[PDB]
Formats: sequence, C-alpha cells, structure tokens
Amino acid sequence: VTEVEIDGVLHEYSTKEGVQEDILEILLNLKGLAVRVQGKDEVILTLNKSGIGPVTAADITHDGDVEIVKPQHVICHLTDENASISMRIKVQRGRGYVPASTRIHSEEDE
Amino acid sequence: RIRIRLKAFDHRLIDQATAEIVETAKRTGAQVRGPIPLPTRKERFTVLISPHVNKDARDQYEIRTHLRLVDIVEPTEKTVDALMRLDLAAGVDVQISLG
Amino acid sequence: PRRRVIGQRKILPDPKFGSELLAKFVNILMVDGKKSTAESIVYSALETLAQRSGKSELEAFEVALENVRPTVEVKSRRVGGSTYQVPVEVRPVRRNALAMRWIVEAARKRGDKSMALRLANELSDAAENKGTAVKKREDVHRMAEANKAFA
Amino acid sequence: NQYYGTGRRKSSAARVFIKPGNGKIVINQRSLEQYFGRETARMVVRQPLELVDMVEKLDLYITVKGGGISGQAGAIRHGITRALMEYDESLRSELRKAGFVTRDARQVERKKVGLRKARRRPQFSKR
Amino acid sequence: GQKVHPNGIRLGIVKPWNSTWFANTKEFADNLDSDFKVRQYLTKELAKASVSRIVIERPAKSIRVTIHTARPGIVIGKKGEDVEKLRKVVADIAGVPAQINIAEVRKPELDAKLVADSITSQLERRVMFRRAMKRAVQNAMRLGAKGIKVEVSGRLGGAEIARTEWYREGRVPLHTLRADIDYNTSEAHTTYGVIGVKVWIFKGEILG
Amino acid sequence: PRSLKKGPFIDLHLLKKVEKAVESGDKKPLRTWSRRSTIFPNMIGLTIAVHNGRQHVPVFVTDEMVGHKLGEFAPTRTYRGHA
Amino acid sequence: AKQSMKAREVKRVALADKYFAKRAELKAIISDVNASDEDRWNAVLKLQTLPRDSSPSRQRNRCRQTGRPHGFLRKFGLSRIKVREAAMRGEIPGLKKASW
RNA sequence: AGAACCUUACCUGGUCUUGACAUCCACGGAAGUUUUCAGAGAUGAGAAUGUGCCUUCGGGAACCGUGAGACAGGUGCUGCAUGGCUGUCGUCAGCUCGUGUUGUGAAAUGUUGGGUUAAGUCCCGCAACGAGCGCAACCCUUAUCCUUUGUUGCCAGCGGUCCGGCCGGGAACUCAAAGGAGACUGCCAGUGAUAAACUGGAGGAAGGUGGGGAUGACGUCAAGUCAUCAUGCCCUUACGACCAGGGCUACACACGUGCUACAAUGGCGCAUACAAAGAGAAGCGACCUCGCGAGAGCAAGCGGACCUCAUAAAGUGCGUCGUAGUCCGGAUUGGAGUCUGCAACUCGACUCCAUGAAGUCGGAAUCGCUAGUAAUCGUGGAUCAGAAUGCCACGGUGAAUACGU
Repeated sequence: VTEVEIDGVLHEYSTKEGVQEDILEILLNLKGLAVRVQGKDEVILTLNKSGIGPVTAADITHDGDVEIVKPQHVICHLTDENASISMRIKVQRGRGYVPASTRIHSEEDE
Repeated sequence: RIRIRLKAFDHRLIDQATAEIVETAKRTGAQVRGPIPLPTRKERFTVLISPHVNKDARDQYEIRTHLRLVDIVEPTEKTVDALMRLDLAAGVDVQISLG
Repeated sequence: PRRRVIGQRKILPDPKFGSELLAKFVNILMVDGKKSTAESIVYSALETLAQRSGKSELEAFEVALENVRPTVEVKSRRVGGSTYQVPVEVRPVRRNALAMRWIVEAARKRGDKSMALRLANELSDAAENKGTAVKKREDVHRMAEANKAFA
Repeated sequence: NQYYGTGRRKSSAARVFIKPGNGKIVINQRSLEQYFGRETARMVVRQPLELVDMVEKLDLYITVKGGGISGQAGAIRHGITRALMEYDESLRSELRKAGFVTRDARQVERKKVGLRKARRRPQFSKR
Repeated sequence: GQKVHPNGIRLGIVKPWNSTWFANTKEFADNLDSDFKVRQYLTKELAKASVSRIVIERPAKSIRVTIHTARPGIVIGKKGEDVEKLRKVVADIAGVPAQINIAEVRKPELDAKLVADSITSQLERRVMFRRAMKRAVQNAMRLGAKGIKVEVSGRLGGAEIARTEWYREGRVPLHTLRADIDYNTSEAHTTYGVIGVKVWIFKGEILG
Repeated sequence: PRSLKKGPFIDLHLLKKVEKAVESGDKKPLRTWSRRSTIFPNMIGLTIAVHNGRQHVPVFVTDEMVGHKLGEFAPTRTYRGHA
Repeated sequence: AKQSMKAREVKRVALADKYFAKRAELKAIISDVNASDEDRWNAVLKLQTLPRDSSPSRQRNRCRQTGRPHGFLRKFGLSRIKVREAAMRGEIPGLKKASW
C-alpha cells in the first residue's frame, strides 16, 4: 500500500464518524496488508462498507488481477449503522524500503 | 462464447485495454480467442472556418473510432465474474456478449 | 516549361498489331477516356482500308500517314512591329503526331455516316494524295515556302 | 508445389498462383476470354508470359477483387510477374527491363476543397 | 487569419485532449454540452484561484474532473470542504456521480494560460501593458522556458487607433509539430474595450 | 394537388361560417383569410371577401369555381406595367 | 441568435415532448387504410386542433452554445464556428485535423 | 451544410407590457395532471386531483399567480473604437534581431559576391560573428516488405456437399489494424574550385522533396465579419415579446457560376461484367404480396467487416434507327397521382399518360488543366420531416502536349 484516499478527510491525524481505530491506526493496519497483483504494476482498489461490525480485508471490491490473500485482516470497526467509509487504496510494486519523507519530493506525477 | 467489442478514439489506449482484458481472461480461464482488429471508422467533418464569409476556407476534422474484437471460447465460473471488479481505462467503451 | 525537360511517358502498343504508332493514333482519336470504342473504330477503319488498297492493315495506314506528314511548319516570332511567321524544321516525334491529328480532324469534319467509315475514307484519300489532311499539309508547306526568307 | 505472387494496381488485388501445366488461365472460376472481354486486358495479362517463353509451360489460377477492368488486369499481370520471380529468380532482369516488377503506385488523386476535382479549379473571372 | 491553432495541430502527437471519453453519436452532443457547462461553472468559481486546465474524463456513468491549478490551497480551502462543495454542483450540472481531482501546477510562470490570465488582470488594473508583457516574458525565461512569445492587441493605452504588439524571447517554433508549444489566450475587458492576450510557451521538443 | 384519400381542404371556421350563412339565407359578404380553403357546392351564391394580404376582395362564387380554392380569386401582387 | 428565439425553440421542444403520443396516434389513425372515413376525417380535424409548436418539423436545430440556426452539426450539437473552437481547445474528444 | 409553417431577422393586421428569456423580495396558491366554449391564432372564461423533504409553528426549498420597481430584451448603429475568427499577396522565400564595425546622420553591414538549390537550400569567400521567425525535417495519407492477431473478413491445400466458403476445417493468400523495415544522392562513374552540387546507372516497390495533404514568416489591404460569439451611442406601453396570413420564390431587363443539350465516338431495346468510400435507431429497412410507376402493405436482419441503404454507370455482346430538328433534344403546359408534413394556393420532391420550345458546337472576347491530371462515368455524405444540377467526399475508364522563354 502506498497512497490511501479516504473521503471527507483533511489530514491523517483527524478522526472519523462511526469507527474505532483512528486514522493513524487505519493507516498502520493498511500498511500491514498483503496484496498479490498479476498483470499491472500499479492498481487502485476500492473499499466501501456501511453497517455495524468490523471491516475485514475481504470487503474490498476486488478487480480481476488483484488477489487479497488475507480474508481476516481487520482494518476498521464500524460502530454506527449510519456511518460509512469509502477509501481508495493505491498499490505500487517495488523493493526495499522507501519512506514518506523521501517520497515527498521524489514523486514526479503532480 | 464471450465476444468483447472494445471501442475507443485513442488507438494506443484501446490496445492497452485489449491486452489487459486478455491478461484478465488468460489467468482464470483457458483458450482466449484473440485480439482481432476490425475496421476503424474515420467519421470526417468539413466546416467553414470564417465567422462570416469565405467558402473555400475550410477545416476538415475526423474522429477515428477503433474496434477491437476479443473473444473468449470457454466461459468458466472464475473468468466471467473477474471482469465485474476489473473495470478498464476511461475513454474505452467495452461491449461483452456471451453467445 | 522553364525549369526542366522531362522524359516522355511510356505508351503500350495496341493488342491487334503490336504497334506504338497505332496506339498513339487510337489515343488521339479517343474522347472522354473511352479508349475501347475508339480502338474498335480504328480497327474498323484499318480493315476497310486494307480491303480497299490491299497490302496489310498497318502498312497501308503508314503509307497514308506518309502523304500527310509535314517536312516544315511555321511559328510566330513577331520581333518587329508586325508579326513574322518563321519556318522551322519539325522533328520526327512531332511530325508523326501532327499528321495523325490532322487526319482525325478531317475524319471529324467528313460528311459520311459512321466515324470508322469516315476515318477509312480519309486514310484512302491520304494514300491517293487528295482530301482534307493532305490539303492542310500543303497549306502548311505553302506558308513555310512563302516565309522562307526568314531563317 | 504451386508458386504464388500477389498482384496490386489501382484498387485491384489479384491472387495469382503458378503451377506447371499446359497453359490454361482461370480468373474467378472463368476463362481469360470470359472474364476480360477487352483485348487490351488480355494482352496485359499475357505480356509477362510472352516476354519469358512460359505460356505453354505453366497453368495459372487467379482470383481478383476491386477496381475496374484495366486496373484489375494490371494487378493480375503484377501478380504473375511476382510469381515468376518467386519461381525462377533468374528472369528478374528481363522483367525489370519490361517494367512489370514495378508496382504502379498511381492512385486516384483525392478531391480537394475549393476545387471541383483533384486539380480542376472552378471557372475564374476578374469581373 | 493566417495561423493554425498550436494546440489543435498537435493533439495527435505531443499534446493530449482535455475531454477524454468515448461516446456513440447518440450521447456525444449531450456529453459535450455537459462538459461546456461544467467547465464554464469552474471558470466562474475558480477565477481568483489560478486555474490552467480542466480535464474531464467520464467512465461508466460517472464524471471525473481534474483541475490543474497553481494554488490548490484556495481551490481546496479547508481539507475537503471546498472540493466537496464543488463536486456536488458538478454532479448536478452533469446529472451523474462526480469526482474532482486537483493537480498542482509546478511553475505557473511557464504555464501559458496562467500567464495570459495574469497579463489580463494587470491590464484590467491599469498597468503599462508593455511592462506587463516584459515581465511575462522575462519570468518565463528565468524559469527555464526554451522560449516564449506573448502578443497583446487592441486599444492599448486606451488609444483610439487599435494595434497589436508582441514580445518574443528564445525560440518558439510553431511549424515544428514535435515542439511542446503551450499556447493559450485571454481577454481584458477594459474601460476602452477588450484587449486580447495570446501567449506561446515553448517547453522543448519531444523525441519518440 | 391534395391526395384524393385525404379529401378536400376547407378551414373549419370558414366551413362553419358558410353553414351559418346557408341557414340564415343572407347575402352579406363574409370577410375571410382562408385563401387555402377549397370552394364547396354549398358556397355557391355567397359573396366571400377573401384577403389578398392587404384587403378583402369580394368573390361572388359560381358553379365553375367549386374545385378551385379561395386564394385563386384574390390576386395578391398588383402590377400594372413597366411604362 | 437572440434569447427570445432560443426561448421559443425551447417551448417548441417542450410542446413536442408533451404531445408526441397523441399526435403519433392521430397520424396512425389517418394512415390506417382499414378504418372508417368519418373516423379518419375526425382524426384529421383533431390534428388541426392541436398546437402547431407540437409538431417536430417546427423546431430548428440551433447551436447549443450560441443558438445560431445555420452551419449546424448533429453529432456535436454545435454550429461550425463553435465546433472548430472546441476542436482547437481539445474539448471534443478524438477530433483532430484530418489529411489524406 | 438546404426559406411551405418553423427558420425569419422583413410586410400586413390582431395582441402583450418587469415582460418570451434571468436574478430579488412581498404575499396568493403545492407543482403538474387531465378536459370545455369563443377566437385566424395569440389568448380569455370553465370542471377534476394533490399538501413532499421540517417547525420555543412571525414559515420554508422546487413550480405557477399578482403588483411594485431594481432590471430584462434589442439579428438596433459604429468592423473607421475593438477581441476573436477569416480572406489576400503567397506555401511567395523571404522578414528580422543582438553584439561588433562603417557613416555627422537617416542608415549600412550581416542578408552582398563566386557557384548551387524547390528554398536566405548548401558550400566557398568576405567587418563581420552569432541568433530568431520562416525553407527543410518532425505529423497524416499513399506506393513494397516483414512480424503479430485471425471474426462478422479470407479459401491455397485437405474431406464432405443442396456446387452457395455453405460446413468440417485451415491458417496460407487477400483484407483488416497495431508494431517494425525501407530512400539517405547511401553505392558507381563522369563534370565541378582539393567544394556545395549537377549529369547519367546500379540496385530497388519506390530516386533524388517518390505522389497527395496538413502546415501560411514579418507584414499588406482603417480587406471581411458588431447578423455566430464576445465587446467600448441609441430604443425601453417600444428599434422589446406573442400570434395568424403574406414576403424573402416578385420580372421589360444585365452579369456571374453550374446542369442538360444540339447527336451515330450516338439514341433506343434486350442480355451481361468489373468499384471504392460512406451512412443508419423518432434510423437504414431485405424477403414476400399489390401497384404500369412514384410507392403501399406486411415485416425479418441490424447501433452494424455480420443486416439495410445497394442494381454501380460508362463498358461488353446482339439487334435496331441512317444524318432528319430525327426513335436527337428535353423545356413548357394539361390531366391524373405518390410521399413527407397540422399544412404542398402563393411555394416541395418524385411518378404515370399526354404535350415535344429553343437548340445543328455558339460574336467580340474568356476560363481550367502537366497524370491516374484533364475529359468523361456513375456512387456516397453532411444540412435535412420533405426539399440539390450546389458543397464535401469516393472509386471507374482514361488522353493530348511541353521546341522553348
């Protein structure tokens, strides 16, 4: 996971309506994710879910060439039934460790 | 068999789409027919370019609609469904048709 | 033109006799790019002509042509106040063409019914040394003779 | 065994096949005399063969599409030439001399805005 | 009206399209109309925000707008407050689900349209047109444009007889198709009349 | 002319007026703009002032005028001569 | 074009939208050879009664931006002049200058 | 890139005046839905249904109604106030600048000169040295090849046959796109100033910019357009708005651009062959049935390499006419009708039967075209209910001539 895009958010240190984990907790639990793409080298997934209960990794509306190999990876704990969450993840492919500070100016595509 | 009609204005984009579709097909199912290029529609237009009058003054535009016919011979359980989540790049109208 | 002389384009010989000249003649005859009809007409003319004069189809035609070819034509220089027509020796390629053209013109003029027939008649006349094309040729020559002082 | 050459001239596209035989020409399941009513066309299709004495030696099956008659004939001729080239590869020079190896690239010039045709400009007047 | 439009001649090669969608003859006109509307709205809204290029892209009955702007901060406002607001109106305009993206324009002195806009603004607030033009040219050059041209036309300094003046610097090849020529235009609605500003900015040649 | 299957054309209002006139047995001229209206057998005897664009011109209907239209007997343009 | 003209056009369009079902039906009735004469007559008269602006052959195709009646194109819904502008700007997808 | 109505901006009448089109409040009513008489219509008067999103209830946002004004509206004037867009010389090879130098200076030089080129193209020289915009190249298309992928496209070799690629199939060929290769005076000889080049030839599908298109320098014409659009005085119970009818189609005449002719290289009749490129859902409409025909009825196939428009015509073969104002020519007019359309009177197209003008190659003069060009033959498209001989496209056949300045 490289870029996470949640709707109705300002920064990662805010909080959201209807969830348990805070947004830094959500970003950590998304950093632990294990994805296996086949054809492309950069894909965009989608997670949309409402209702009371935990948000597994098995709730992501998969495409054809992406395979999420951990169907019990928890991300959120939605508590309000009127709460919703719609995040759009971006999954690149590389090696080593490239962090946010160096990837703050390295990124060319404005 | 699933016939797939890709239509787009940009040819490169269309090509990219086609490849992607093939990839999607080939991992899940087996015996993808192939990316067959149909004839391109070159819909031309002439217009007078003056605001008022000068009739020999003209611009001749066109829109090149490209066609790609991809066919899938064996629709399995896994394969057909894979396209639902697998949306293609924008500016490429796809048209799947089983049988 | 000013800049560059160009090589004359390739001409196919006619299917019946295998002749370049004949083909050229046919082309000259032709109108509205209806080549086939024109060629048929030409053939008809030849056949009738052949029947009339004996010989061959081609040979007779050649003979006819020979009696209408101009040795010398004139051109207008006009360097002075009034115009002076000057004679000039007309080249092999051109002379042949001119005769053919004249013949065609004569045929067009002529009061007989079918085109082919008219053409045949013209050819016959040429062979004998009477008719329209021959007259034209004579006139051309005559003019040249008159203006022989200029050279 | 059958040898082959593609023919093309104007909007015509001939598919000439050369085989060893007696010299019978078939164009779209019709004889040369049936298909080409025109003598000129016939001549053009026979030209290359005439040039290199193989009229009696080889049969040729043809199928041609597109264009008119003359164009079609030309295409056929071209195809034949190609076939010959493929087959012998020592008759090339003769063909070149003739002018049959050359694809006649003359297409019809497009109509151009302003003009009535490819080059015919409309009638001009100062007044 | 001598010259061909520099963007328009290059759409197949080095320049891309703004509206990027497919549609059949049925829905195409409507789509175009929608695009026109939304774009118009955006221009009206984000006038004070320096906006260069609106790129519309609609897949699967849902419109994706991409606003290229020099300062995202004024277009976004507070994080997801202004953008969100924009989105619903865009959707309304279209009649479909909307999605607004905002691209940040690096080097607004090299973006031609932006420059033109700036010039227009200057003209409106009664500066010496010539000095503005000079500034435009100079700045671009400083920033690393291979070349720039700007042209302004009509009622310059409120003069009765209209004229055009233009400043070029560096190289601005227009006949060369592979040249990245960012062209754009604007109009200063002054007290004496309109003053049209054209500007060509040559980023460099593309090799492919 | 109009198709035979469609029938003849007359403006509804005009027709109504004609009917009224017939009922009455009056011979005061009916001013009308329907130049496109065909003349009918029942209209014979009536004066009907047809518009010519400018003014209403009186047309006493006759047995011969039936198949024709009202605009045929109310010329619009007014050319006398060039000299 | 004027605003007024545009408004008129819009009105016409609206009318067309409204009265389509009825008008079409009437037309069908008129056509239908296997039908009564009186009925046909009624239909013909009925049609007359309906508003004129209800006809689709009344409404003129104008440019969607400027309302210019002439020089129109159907695919784009725009007059030539505007279409060209759009093309130049990149606003019409796929459209570029053609040469052959 | 299409005037019956509409369009329409004009005329005649009939009407409206915060208005047909917007924003704003005030307050009367949910919007809207159906129907009635008068009227040319615009409009002016009636009968049925509904009360949705929310209220410490002075009410609201959509959508009608009325009055006030703020304003709307103007295809009204100025293109000699303008922007934008366009023509034009001219796709003509030119037009400039910086720094240096020359001249009191306007200016010059570069940019001239020797050659050469399609080219201010390139070389060589030289008080110039450099640079930019243009001349070229990059882009599309067309001409040859290769790779990839083969249906709705193809059928070389295989088997079957209703002798139809139609059905097993085959992936060859055509064709279809996508990606590469190829042409650069690169190779050879001579001429040339130890050059740039030129002349020829070899190969090659293509040869010297291969053919065609797009591309239009600085500028010129106070060139065109305020009626596309935008934009810096005038009208505002009317130079604004609605309506019906008429006009834009008038006709002593003059000019422009086209079509069709005057015939036998032809007309007519019967048979019969070979295209390309396009369009199509309020759409293209097979087959079959009826109609002399335009068409009508029924009604599949098809958002389309599949189905439809859709028979290409000139051509070819056989017959006839035999140089006549004709079996040339079709105008004109009468009758009767078909389709579109509320509606074909003014004023549509097409059909059938009749009618059968002028015209026998055109005065002075005057235009186009150098090749797949002209000439001629059909085909399609846009606008478009309908309405092209125009415009924009497509292929068929297919010349003549260029000595030269």
